[PDB]
Amino acid sequence: LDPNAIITAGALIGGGLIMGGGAIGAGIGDGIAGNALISGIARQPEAQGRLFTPFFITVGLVEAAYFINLAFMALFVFATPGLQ
Amino acid sequence: MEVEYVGETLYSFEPDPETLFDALLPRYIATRVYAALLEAAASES
Repeated sequence: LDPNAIITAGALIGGGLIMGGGAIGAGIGDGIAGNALISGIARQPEAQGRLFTPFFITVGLVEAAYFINLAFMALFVFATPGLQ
Repeated sequence: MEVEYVGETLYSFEPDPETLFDALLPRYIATRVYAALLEAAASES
């Protein structure tokens, strides 16, 4: 077997794991933050704007992490380290 | 006491509406008795 074939198979599996973890984290975190925001809206019609500030921060702390994974996925799949 | 209904941010109740209602109704009756006593005293004077 060509060693690069093994490298690429392992890289694809690693990238798949990275994406799976990132998507699970992003979905769960965004759902939880949105649940908080929706409950806050329901309690207070007029609290909407003041709640979007912290909410976005939460999203920023989640999506950012998710997108970080994306970068490394590419590094795994396209510029695979250890390729030879 | 009877109940009267009127057509017309929701309040937050701590711990829950039922316990507060139970703990407040006797207090309301005490308030009404006190008001009755005050009116009686004024009428007596």
